[PDB]
Amino acid sequence: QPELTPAQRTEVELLARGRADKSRVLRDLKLPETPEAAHALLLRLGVWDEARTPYADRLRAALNAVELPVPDFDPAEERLDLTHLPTFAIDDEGNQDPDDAVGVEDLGGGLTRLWVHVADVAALVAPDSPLDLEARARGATLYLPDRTIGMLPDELVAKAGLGLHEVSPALSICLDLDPDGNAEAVDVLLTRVKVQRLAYQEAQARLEAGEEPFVTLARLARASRRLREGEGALSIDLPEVRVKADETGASVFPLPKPEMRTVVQECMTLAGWGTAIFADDNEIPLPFATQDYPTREVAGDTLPAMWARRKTLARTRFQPSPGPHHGMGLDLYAQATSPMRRYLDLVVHQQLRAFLAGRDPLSSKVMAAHIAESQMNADATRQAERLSRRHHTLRFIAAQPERVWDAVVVDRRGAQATLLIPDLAFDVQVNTPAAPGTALQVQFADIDLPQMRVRARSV
Repeated sequence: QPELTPAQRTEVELLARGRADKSRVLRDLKLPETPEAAHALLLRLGVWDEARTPYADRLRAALNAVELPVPDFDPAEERLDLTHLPTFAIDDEGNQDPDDAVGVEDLGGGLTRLWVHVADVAALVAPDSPLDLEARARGATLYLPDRTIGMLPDELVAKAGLGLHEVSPALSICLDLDPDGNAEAVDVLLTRVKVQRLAYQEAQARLEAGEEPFVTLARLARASRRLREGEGALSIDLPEVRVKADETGASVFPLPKPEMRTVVQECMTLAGWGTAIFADDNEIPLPFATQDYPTREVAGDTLPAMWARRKTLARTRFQPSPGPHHGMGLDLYAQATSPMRRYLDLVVHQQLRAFLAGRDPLSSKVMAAHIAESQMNADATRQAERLSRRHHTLRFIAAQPERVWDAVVVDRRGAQATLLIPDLAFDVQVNTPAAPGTALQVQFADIDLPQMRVRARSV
């Protein structure tokens, strides 16, 4: 009903974005002067549609693509050619920022060399560069359901991504593993590979048809997971979904997890462990990922079990010197396979690259510094992602008023049981009896986007 002038609209839009604290307009309309009330009013007046999300804005997370010039790879740099080896960058469907590729060589006597290649980002982003500083400012790439704001420029992703060109450079980690999962040698070096891209599902079909390197990969993965599971590593694999949005609306379909998906993960886990080792031997400081023992032990693999397991998790501390990680069942570990989307990973590559022929890496001092500076930014960026995935997931829910969803009481607290809707990877508070594991169909009551809340009835 009320009609705002452009000037007034911008004022309320500024309050909704959290760039302001008051609004004469809202006051006059006798509404709360809150980013949420402004958001609601804009929606109500049609100035904004339900597809807009102000969370990245409020959290002050960058929404502009980094516009810095990106240098080319040095063509004179010496790299080992592994372009003759079958290599696969296996991912989810839709993602277009290939960060890694796997491969395997039979060395004989049952010794198999695992190859994990990663985008050679450090070759284009030296520490302290405009690129570096900007990546530190963001802490990580922001994956919104309707767009992706990279931690680095798109052009960088373009020439650095694995398998975006018939051939591509890469920083690789290789592990010589015996049938029993023991590594006899870990190596880290600059290479050139020709990767072939595939979706997890596609790789799974090739695994079922018994093709290589898929089969071998699966074997080494089953071996590596069992060792870690002997050392106390536990699994927190809850249902996951994909949230996408466009002009047609918001979508939330479950994410397939074939065995092959778990395999590539274990391979990443391996490169990380393998890199923690290499770093330790050469005294190279890294943002080692450490984690203590959980609040308590929790038995089972049911949802209510993994759900609790996740809340019990001890914090993850990044430090210049190595340290155990119980959650994973590893003495030392580092994340080194996603330098194109996680800042800490990029640092690992700057460190490795520095040592790998050249000047000294960063000291534990400046190291702890960049870890601290980036994490803060990474926290904001990730919260922005969560808040937006929630926003669009709500839309999706709203576009199916009648629909009934399957849930399972995963946790409780008084007459209030918190159940999870697997297909939505969503969870809502609901009072009922049902015990931690009881399935019950739910029906959502009345979405409110601004407040971003929902109540549910046990249909």
